[PDB]
Amino acid sequence: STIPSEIINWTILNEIISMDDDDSDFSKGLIIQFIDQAQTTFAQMQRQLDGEKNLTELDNLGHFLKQSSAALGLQRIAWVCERIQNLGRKMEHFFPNKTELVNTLSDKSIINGINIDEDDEEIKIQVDDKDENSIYLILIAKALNQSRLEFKLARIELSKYYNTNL
Repeated sequence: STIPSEIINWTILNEIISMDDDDSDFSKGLIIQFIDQAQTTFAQMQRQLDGEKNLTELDNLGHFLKQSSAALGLQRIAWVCERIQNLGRKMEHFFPNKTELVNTLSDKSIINGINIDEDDEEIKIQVDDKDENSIYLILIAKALNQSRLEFKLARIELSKYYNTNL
């Protein structure tokens, strides 16, 4: 499947533009909660990659954040989390380069002010025929770097539509 080109699904973009004051405050609270959730989630995935390397936990973490991001329309985060899930389940063996995924952005402008590697963490896991999990862990590490960028881009977008720094 292909990563969506828009950061926010148009369903949710319509709601944002149409919401009254009560619904807008409520949705803003949801987003603030999601931001704290995703930062906890990413840091738990990083600690796994650096420590126990439990693929089952990495899968559960991606499953959890796919749902919370998708419910807010943040479909690119959701797509990457789905890759992490399926890599953790050993059902995928591929994760696209950052240049390919950035190139799919429908709005070429949200990149140019940003260091897209700023939130990267070095991938220290080696391919090893004695560790059947090594390849999946390396691809999850790549996907986590993509996630952190998609997360920063989603925050920049949401900040524009809610007129405050989220």
